[PDB]
Amino acid sequence: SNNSIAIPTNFTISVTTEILPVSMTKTSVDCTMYICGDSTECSNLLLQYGSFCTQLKRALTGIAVEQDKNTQEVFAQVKQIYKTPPIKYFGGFNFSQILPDPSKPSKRSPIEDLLFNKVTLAQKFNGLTVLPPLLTDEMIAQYTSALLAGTITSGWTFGAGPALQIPFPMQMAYRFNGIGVTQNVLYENQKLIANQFNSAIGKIQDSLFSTPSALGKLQDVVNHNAQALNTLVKQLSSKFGAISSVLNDILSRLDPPEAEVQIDRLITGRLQSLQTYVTQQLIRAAEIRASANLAATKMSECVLGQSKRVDFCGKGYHLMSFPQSAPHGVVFLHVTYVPAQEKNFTTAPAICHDGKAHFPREGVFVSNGTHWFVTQRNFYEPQIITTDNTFVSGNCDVVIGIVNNTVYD
Amino acid sequence: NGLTVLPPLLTDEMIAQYTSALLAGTITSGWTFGAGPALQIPFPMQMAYRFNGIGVTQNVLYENQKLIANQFNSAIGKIQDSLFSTPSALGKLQDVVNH
Amino acid sequence: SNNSIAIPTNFTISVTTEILPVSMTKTSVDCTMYICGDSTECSNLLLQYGSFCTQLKRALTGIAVEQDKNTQEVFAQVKQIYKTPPIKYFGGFNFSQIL
Amino acid sequence: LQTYVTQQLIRAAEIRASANLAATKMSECVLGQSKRVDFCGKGYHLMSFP
Amino acid sequence: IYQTSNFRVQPTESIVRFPSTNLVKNKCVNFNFNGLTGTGVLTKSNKKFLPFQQFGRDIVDTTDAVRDPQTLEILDITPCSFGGVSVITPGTNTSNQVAVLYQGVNCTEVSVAIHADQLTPTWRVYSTGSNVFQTRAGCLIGAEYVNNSYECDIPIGAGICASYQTSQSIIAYTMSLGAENSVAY
Ligand SMILES: *[C@@H]1O[C@H](CO)[C@@H](O[C@@H]2O[C@H](CO)[C@@H](O)[C@H](O)[C@H]2NC(C)=O)[C@H](O)[C@H]1NC(C)=O
Ligand SMILES: *[C@@H]1O[C@H](CO)[C@@H](O[C@@H]2O[C@H](CO)[C@@H](O)[C@H](O)[C@H]2NC(C)=O)[C@H](O)[C@H]1NC(C)=O
Ligand SMILES: *[C@@H]1O[C@H](CO)[C@@H](O[C@@H]2O[C@H](CO)[C@@H](O)[C@H](O)[C@H]2NC(C)=O)[C@H](O)[C@H]1NC(C)=O
Ligand SMILES: *[C@@H]1O[C@H](CO)[C@@H](O[C@@H]2O[C@H](CO)[C@@H](O)[C@H](O)[C@H]2NC(C)=O)[C@H](O)[C@H]1NC(C)=O
Ligand SMILES: *[C@@H]1O[C@H](CO)[C@@H](O)[C@H](O)[C@H]1NC(C)=O
Ligand SMILES: *[C@@H]1O[C@H](CO)[C@@H](O)[C@H](O)[C@H]1NC(C)=O
Ligand SMILES: *[C@@H]1O[C@H](CO)[C@@H](O)[C@H](O)[C@H]1NC(C)=O
Ligand SMILES: *[C@@H]1O[C@H](CO)[C@@H](O)[C@H](O)[C@H]1NC(C)=O
Ligand SMILES: *[C@@H]1O[C@H](CO)[C@@H](O)[C@H](O)[C@H]1NC(C)=O
Ligand SMILES: *[C@@H]1O[C@H](CO)[C@@H](O)[C@H](O)[C@H]1NC(C)=O
Ligand SMILES: *[C@@H]1O[C@H](CO)[C@@H](O)[C@H](O)[C@H]1NC(C)=O
Repeated sequence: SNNSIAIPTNFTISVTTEILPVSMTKTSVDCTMYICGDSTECSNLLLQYGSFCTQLKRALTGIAVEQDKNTQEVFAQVKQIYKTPPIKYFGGFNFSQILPDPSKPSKRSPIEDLLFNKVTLAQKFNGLTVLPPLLTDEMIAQYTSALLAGTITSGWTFGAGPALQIPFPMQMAYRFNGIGVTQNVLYENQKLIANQFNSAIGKIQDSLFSTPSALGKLQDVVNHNAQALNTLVKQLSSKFGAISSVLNDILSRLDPPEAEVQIDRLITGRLQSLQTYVTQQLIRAAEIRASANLAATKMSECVLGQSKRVDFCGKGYHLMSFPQSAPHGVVFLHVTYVPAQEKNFTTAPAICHDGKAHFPREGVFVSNGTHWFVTQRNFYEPQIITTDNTFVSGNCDVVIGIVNNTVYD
Repeated sequence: NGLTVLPPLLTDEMIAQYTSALLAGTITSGWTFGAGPALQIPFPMQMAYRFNGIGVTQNVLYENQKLIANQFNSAIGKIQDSLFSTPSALGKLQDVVNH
Repeated sequence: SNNSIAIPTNFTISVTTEILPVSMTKTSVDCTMYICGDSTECSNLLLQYGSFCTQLKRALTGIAVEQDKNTQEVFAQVKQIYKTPPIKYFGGFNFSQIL
Repeated sequence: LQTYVTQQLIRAAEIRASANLAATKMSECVLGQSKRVDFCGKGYHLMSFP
Repeated sequence: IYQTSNFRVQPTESIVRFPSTNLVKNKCVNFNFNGLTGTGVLTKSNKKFLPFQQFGRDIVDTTDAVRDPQTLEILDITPCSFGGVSVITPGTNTSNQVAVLYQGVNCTEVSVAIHADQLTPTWRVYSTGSNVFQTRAGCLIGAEYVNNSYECDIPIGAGICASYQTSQSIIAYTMSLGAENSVAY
């Protein structure tokens, strides 16, 4: 309707989750061991193909380096390793489920323990090896704990220079001031809001381990890598048109001039298998790199500051975020703001007084049936109309829809 | 020779319904239907808010409401021509069909 | 100059267009029909080449599955199917070309 | 067949990137008002329609 | 850091157990169990075989168990160690000494292969030096492990880096994430 408006009278604090892959497995391949093994004739025959293997080695090495670069870019965002004070009081906000647990030797939060015990997994092949990552799990957990300690005791100040202290309720008031809600809303509802926050965090736990399909993105990478390695290993027992899949039988069952072709067929087949594996790995590496770039951007914007992009750091008006470490990935806990309990109202664009139009400064004119009030946009809080919160800037015979009333000076 | 084409899960009518729902939501509510429940607001008022969002005071819109709307209408009409006259505008979608 | 400024005294409303591809065609391939056809000797010779075709089929199925997720991510932004009011008066604005 | 499959995979990756960009534009330019310069049109953004 | 070649541990002798020498355990040795060829390390297992079964099979295609033809015994089969070889070095404009990293092996096996048999590693004359430190990424030879912390210079393995100290030598340490700090909330 064109004289009606709706304004919320209550709000809600909600916590969501988000999972993003970061890195994947690094592998290295030895051509002579895989294709030939311990046969001199096979090596001599393979030598006639030139340099089909330096390219494969270079590609695999590049993938391995990029895998470490991805994690270094995502997690190593700060240089100072901040620490949290021993006394954990923050005006009613309870961070136990995300702060590190001193009792456990792993030095991980309970949610990180849940993720690690939930993901699980899915050594020596014929010339195939797996290299360990540069950064261990403890170092990643230390980085995450440093980020959490920086974002709890400093706000966004530690992302643009030296870290500056501030009490937590004042930081929350600053963050409400960033979505169009005045400060006094928080200070008058400090006890309730915290409670809501706490409750949300609890539900997060029961929403992670109970549902088995939540952490599917991280399991897909491990499953695909294992499947590719198993397929490559199993391809070694194919004839490819020859008379046998074993070089020893071919050599000691026929004259060398005939055995040349039989060995050549196997060489061609195994080269084709290696090429297919390398190409698939390259494509998957590109996809993983794109995902890692997105994760790094989300870490920079949602965690180190307050975002104004819509639906970027969760559904609703963004407040803050917290990172948690996962195998081959990261998990974000977005905290948002949601209105509730709307109500019918009647509005006017301007108010006429002594032949002068009046417009609100920061608010909307609203009427409850008898009296007119000016209130802020995102929370119902009427005020008495006054020249303090209005500007005239016009006349009464231009605006379409003006309603004339009184404005006390 | 064993080369088949599968149909998309969502038909064209469903996509049109989604687009219509988005258009109705952004016309009758503004940006309030993307962050929670949808709330009513007259169109000139949200246009005044959108002018206020780029550093222009409210009274600019309310004292030019008849003019601005006219301009808007005219622009929409030209959209019917530029796409229709020039045939190379939709070259991005043809290639996907071609390749 | 260090004591000269320029300020506009009037404005203009303009509308542009942008085109973006979203999805493409989903296909599936059968190895035995394409490579061999209906001869048993060719199939018996082909089954000695390992498991190339399982990989090919898996890749094609992955692409086909991703094609629907693209559209679902792009368009399914809302939960309610909002409806426009029967009377289309929005302060002089005309949406007849898009509704 | 292998060549066909590889080329299809590459084109699928490109189309996925385009679809992600389209989804971001739908989220930011349609459901809200953007302040990123030259992201939802040339000028000061007001609104968009799909 | 560069990767140059690969190393293999050569077999020592051959073992025949027709139900004809004795049997050797915990050694990379050839074997032939009634036509069952192949070489590797034989160690006792605990896989309760069926009374009529003697062969073993892994997930896909490789033997991993076998029954002794003479006496009823269950023992595993493991391929002899192998892996890549990496060389750690500063620029030639700085020094000429290097370090070697044997990827994915235990230091004791490499030491036994080098200084005890003197003929098992593939690159014998290539192999010189004696300064052994064991990491999770493999056996590192030629670097002295200090217990300080520095910014990473040459990545090696799981949180281990190397650098040219300063007399002048090559050291290995654990990388430092950053300076310690704590704001007083
Ligand atoms: C806004 O919603 C909250 C959440 O329901 C309301 O808080 C509840 O108020 C009732 C009334 O006394 C209590 O019995 C509940 O225990 C409160 N909930 C919690 C979690 O403490 C709040 O009253 C609502 N605001 C208004 C103005 O009604
Ligand atoms: C903050 O939350 C923790 C839970 O993570 C509270 O610790 C107790 O934990 C045990 C088992 O983990 C529960 O059975 C108790 O109910 C929890 N206590 C309470 C009061 O709920 C911890 O007490 C909470 N508060 C503070 C200040 O740490
Ligand atoms: C701002 O620009 C608009 C658009 O040109 C002006 O409106 C036009 O004014 C001329 C001169 O009076 C008329 O002939 C046109 O018909 C008007 N266009 C429309 C769509 O009504 C407007 O006058 C300009 N503002 C000022 C203060 O000059
Ligand atoms: C909104 O714009 C449409 C498109 O111009 C208007 O429809 C036209 O109306 C005139 C007058 O009745 C007709 O001569 C045209 O043939 C119509 N065009 C089409 C394409 O049907 C419509 O009238 C406008 N809305 C209002 C309320 O004026
Ligand atoms: C909008 O205002 C006009 C006044 O010209 C009125 O005719 C119309 O009924 C109003 N809209 C609604 C939904 O009542
Ligand atoms: C606001 O007005 C509409 C119009 O009738 C009505 O359907 C809705 O229930 C009203 N909202 C409340 C909270 O009563
Ligand atoms: C509307 O607001 C006025 C403020 O003066 C108040 O006196 C009146 O009771 C309100 N009406 C209702 C129905 O609450
Ligand atoms: C005040 O508003 C009433 C109702 O719209 C109108 O009749 C009256 O003329 C207005 N006052 C003046 C001075 O115009
Ligand atoms: C800057 O101002 C001075 C005096 O105010 C003037 O002489 C000079 O020309 C100005 N600079 C330029 C580039 O015009
Ligand atoms: C190497 O072998 C020794 C032999 O007892 C063992 O104690 C040690 O744990 C082994 N090292 C690794 C890394 O497995
Ligand atoms: C290095 O770490 C501490 C330093 O005091 C010491 O206890 C440890 O024995 C040292 N290890 C060496 C020197 O190998």
